[PDB]
Amino acid sequence: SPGIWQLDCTHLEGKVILVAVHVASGYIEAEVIPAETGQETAYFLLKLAGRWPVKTVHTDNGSNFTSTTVKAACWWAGIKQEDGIPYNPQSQGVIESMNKELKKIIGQVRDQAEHLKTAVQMAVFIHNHKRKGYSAGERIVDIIATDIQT
Amino acid sequence: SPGIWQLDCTHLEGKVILVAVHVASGYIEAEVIPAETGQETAYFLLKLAGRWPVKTVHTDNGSNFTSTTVKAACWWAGIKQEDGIPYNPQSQGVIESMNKELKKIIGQVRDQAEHLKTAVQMAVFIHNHKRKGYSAGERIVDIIATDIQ
Ligand SMILES: NCCCCC(=O)N[C@H]1Cc2ccccc2[C@H]1Cc1ccc2c(c1C(=O)O)OC[C@H](CCC(=O)O)O2
Ligand SMILES: NCCCCC(=O)N[C@H]1Cc2ccccc2[C@H]1Cc1ccc2c(c1C(=O)O)OC[C@H](CCC(=O)O)O2
Repeated sequence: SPGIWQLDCTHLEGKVILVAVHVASGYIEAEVIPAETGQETAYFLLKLAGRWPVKTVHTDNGSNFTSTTVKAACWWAGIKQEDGIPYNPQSQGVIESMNKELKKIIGQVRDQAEHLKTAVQMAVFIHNHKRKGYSAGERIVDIIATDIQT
Repeated sequence: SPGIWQLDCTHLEGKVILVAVHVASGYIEAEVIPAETGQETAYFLLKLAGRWPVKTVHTDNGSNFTSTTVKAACWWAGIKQEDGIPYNPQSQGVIESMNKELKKIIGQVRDQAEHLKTAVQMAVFIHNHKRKGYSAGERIVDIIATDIQ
């Protein structure tokens, strides 16, 4: 569970926002890309795994699950690539709510940035720092630190 | 000390590699950019601060220290922007050694990637996972977790 991440792809302003969610904490990293390709997803996962101890990734769709480039990145970075089938049905809704929340924050900051990518990173910041009382950023660190002492 | 980061800019293949080092752990994040501008540096810091609790950044040079865009990003993200003057002189050498190490790793992986940016991220991965025995990734998490409690 400390190593489990979920991929999530959402759309805004004719562009694609690719999100990785650390399932146990709600912590996220995100990027804007022109379109969701295997190459973009692979590069995104490589970055993520160099930054956090990513053991398992629930991929966001079948094309990324199948993609030989995504598979090569997962092999390179030591990531187990799994499907993202919500056998647990509350998973869909949690992701849906996060996309709506992220888009709301993006709208609240949108005017402060000339480019969408900046607004997205501002939203990542606000999301990870928001105290719910611990923040997502605090929860991911504690979960992984606990796991290292083990 | 858990919140202190250092910016570092190095060059390879006619491009610029921008690095942020978490001083207490040796943990890094890095990106390739065409050139080091205030705008690039500002965006890089915004990303970094959304991901880790960045309290203080020792900027890598006077142009980024002065840059109004870098200052605006630091204000936005709640970062104290300081100079990066190595009043402690072993700081220069530690950064110098890391740049040489990173470039060595980049060379060892260079053939596995079509683009420099990929090789740089592979080097970030290898650097942060390397056991020296804890890894830099393990050290940053422990330092920050200790601080939260
Ligand atoms: N006429 C002067 C207006 C000054 C406006 C001004 O300083 N805003 C601050 C507010 C603010 C708040 C947080 C972070 C950055 C910023 C700055 C905005 C900014 C900076 C770098 C960027 C940006 C943009 C953007 O505006 O989105 O876009 C992506 C780009 C990608 C990397 C590259 O390509 O370099 O880096
Ligand atoms: N002819 C078939 C050859 C297939 C080669 C092949 O699968 N290599 C793996 C090995 C490997 C190992 C780790 C991570 C990725 C990869 C892949 C390489 C790769 C993927 C995405 C990229 C890449 C490159 C690159 O090669 O550097 O470059 C940056 C780009 C940036 C985001 C964008 O622009 O989309 O994303």
